Amino acid sequence: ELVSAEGRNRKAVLCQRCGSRVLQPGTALFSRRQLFLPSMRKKPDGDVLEEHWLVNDMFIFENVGFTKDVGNVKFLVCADCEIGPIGWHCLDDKNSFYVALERVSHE
Ligand SMILES: [Zn+2]
Repeated sequence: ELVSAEGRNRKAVLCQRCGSRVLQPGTALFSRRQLFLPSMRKKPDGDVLEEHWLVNDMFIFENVGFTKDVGNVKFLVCADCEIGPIGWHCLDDKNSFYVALERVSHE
């Protein structure tokens, strides 16, 4: 109901806390890569997730925030309410941004 025949997101991706629109439908690819994401918290413990929306560029995002670059890694957070991490990003791989399905909502 969420992944298309082409493997894209059939529905819009949004923040589960405030409803902020993170991604428009059909702009990301489903990915089963294992990534550890600290438990959801305010911007300033976790889970190894294996279901993500793979985004090619941060410009593709509708609304999204990034944490202070630490260890070549930046966590994605809701741009509006700032709760996260809803995603993950390794700076070495400029064109790979991941948004964990469990950490977001869909409409
Ligand atoms: Zn939010």
